[PDB]
Amino acid sequence: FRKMAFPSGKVEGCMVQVTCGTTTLNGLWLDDVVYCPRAVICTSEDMLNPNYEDLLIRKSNHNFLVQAGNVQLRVIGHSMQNCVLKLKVDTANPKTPKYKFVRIQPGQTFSVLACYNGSPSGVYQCAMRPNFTIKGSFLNGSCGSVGFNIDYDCVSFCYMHHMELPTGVHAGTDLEGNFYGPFVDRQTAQAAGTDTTITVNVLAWLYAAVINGDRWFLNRFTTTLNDFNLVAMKYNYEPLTQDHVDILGPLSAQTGIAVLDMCASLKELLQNGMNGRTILGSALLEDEFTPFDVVRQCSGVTF
Amino acid sequence: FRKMAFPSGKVEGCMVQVTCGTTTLNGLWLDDVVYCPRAVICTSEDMLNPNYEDLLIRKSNHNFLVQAGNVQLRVIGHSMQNCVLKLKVDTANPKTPKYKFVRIQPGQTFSVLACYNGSPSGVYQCAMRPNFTIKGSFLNGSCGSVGFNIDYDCVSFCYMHHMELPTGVHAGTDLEGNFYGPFVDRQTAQAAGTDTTITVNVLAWLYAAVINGDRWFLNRFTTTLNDFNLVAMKYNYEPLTQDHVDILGPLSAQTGIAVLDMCASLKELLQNGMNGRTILGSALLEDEFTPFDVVRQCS
Ligand SMILES: *[C@H](O)[C@H](C[C@@H]1CCNC1=O)NC(=O)[C@H](CC(C)C)NC(=O)OCc1ccccc1
Ligand SMILES: *[C@H](O)[C@H](C[C@@H]1CCNC1=O)NC(=O)[C@H](CC(C)C)NC(=O)OCc1ccccc1
Repeated sequence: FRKMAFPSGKVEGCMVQVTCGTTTLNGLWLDDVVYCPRAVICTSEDMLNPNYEDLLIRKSNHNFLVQAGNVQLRVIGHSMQNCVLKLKVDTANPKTPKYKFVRIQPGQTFSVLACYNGSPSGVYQCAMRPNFTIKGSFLNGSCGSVGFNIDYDCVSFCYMHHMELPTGVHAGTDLEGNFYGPFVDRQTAQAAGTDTTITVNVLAWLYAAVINGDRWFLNRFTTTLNDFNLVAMKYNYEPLTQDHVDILGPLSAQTGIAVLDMCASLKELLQNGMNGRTILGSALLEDEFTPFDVVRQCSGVTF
Repeated sequence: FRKMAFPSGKVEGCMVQVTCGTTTLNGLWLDDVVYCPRAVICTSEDMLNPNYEDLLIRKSNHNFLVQAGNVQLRVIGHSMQNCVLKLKVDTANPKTPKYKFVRIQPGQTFSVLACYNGSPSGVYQCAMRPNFTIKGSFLNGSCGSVGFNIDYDCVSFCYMHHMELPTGVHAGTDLEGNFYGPFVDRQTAQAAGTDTTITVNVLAWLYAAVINGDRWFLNRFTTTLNDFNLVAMKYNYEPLTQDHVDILGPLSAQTGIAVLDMCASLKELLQNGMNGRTILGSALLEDEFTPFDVVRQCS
């Protein structure tokens, strides 16, 4: 039960640095376009209440320094799409993988390639919380780092990093520049909603425990989805959607345990204790493994 | 505070598939040599009690099928170095990074690139345990997956995967083919020695907790190095050396908590327990971050 990231090599070949004035951050170079946070056009003075449309009309193509390593890529056009800048460059990235842009749902996991000055530094797995933040690891200069999943030969980009909230958690946009959650890219006071436990992932973890022979928590009872959802909210657990029930299908089939039967078992654990007992050796329930993460580590999918 | 692995791209470019007969595993292609576990030359029957020198002399270059994705590489020589087979191929790998082969010490961490059929599957961070096992995530066909660290531009390869023990932990060799630990590449149940907790790593992690505002376990007390080590050994923790105290220097400087002060806090947790509380979200004392790992992630 390791938190396993996707291999990062296909994304590494797409990272560049983008500088405007003295502000440097990371960009993503796909075909002949570089994507990066529009915050790069701000000075320290602009960050409090930036007027991005006004800041951008005073920039031209030759104000942007795009480098792949120490090699400059000439900028030939620029536009703003929500909170991302799109810089058209004169060279198509020969390392461009097959890719798509996707907007993920809370509870989904993805790998983050943390970068500084356009150089990859580390990779880790994390989950999108129900309050649209991620518990990441990001230092100054990390903006423009991306999150991604790999789906056979296709890289699905789902996150670009923009900010850190005063509570220490992180927020960003999809690759169309739309924020996850109710945040804005300005250095203002912002707070996230209360975090909840990701129920669908806890259920995936319970199925993984059963697959490995740890099944003391199974009981003789079942529940309805509506009854379960109403109880879950009382314990700060996310309600299940119909999509959550369907993505649990394969694990339910593999173990022969119906989804709603597993819900009844989880409902028992919430109302009574765990009695100091453990599941997969842990005293606490894990909620950052999705159903697909469980299948990955029990089957060994490659890319 | 996350377990962060090194970016794997430099190693992905070196991974190939090696097949001998009915056995397929992964190999590492550097310049014009492919390194892989010698177990690839065994049948199911052979694996029970292999005489590797005999099995190797009975093979020719054409019994080895090496595939780099779609392209077959032609084997033009072969030799055995301890538990690793070196296959000479007619083509140099243009994506060979700057690299070195190092043998690591218990307590040190590295990234694993788990591969199947020559294709990368996942990356995660591990520590070499004091009993010379690693707690990995490896399935059938993962042999020849490698462990590595990245220093500036240089890839240091430190581990090649060979086996899973009955307890579910893993064992392998360095890239010179020498096992870590008392294990042999034979299909028999092998036990490892008693494991201990890596004390210097726990302290580094407690410093990371303080950096991130988790402070409940601190106290005003201090201890001596010898008095701490007496308690540590009683609880199956590795003793702390003066070398370890030196290496914790930067975290001590950044937090203003002396190392021996932190030791007094860890001593209390060992004696009293954590009492249902958590540190950095964990209910257990984590020992697979080195001091360098913490420094890397925190500044
Ligand atoms: C971009 O590299 C940077 C990433 C931050 C720096 C520390 N760790 C991170 O994840 N982002 C910013 O500096 C960002 C700038 C735009 C939002 C305009 N601002 C930010 O994260 O401010 C933090 C903050 C703002 C207001 C109150 C409290 C904290
Ligand atoms: C190589 O791909 C494979 C990796 C194993 C398979 C399951 N998980 C892994 O990490 N290694 C072997 O199959 C290895 C071959 C020897 C000749 C080195 N044998 C092995 O790991 O045996 C496990 C075992 C446990 C208990 C009794 C007997 C064998």
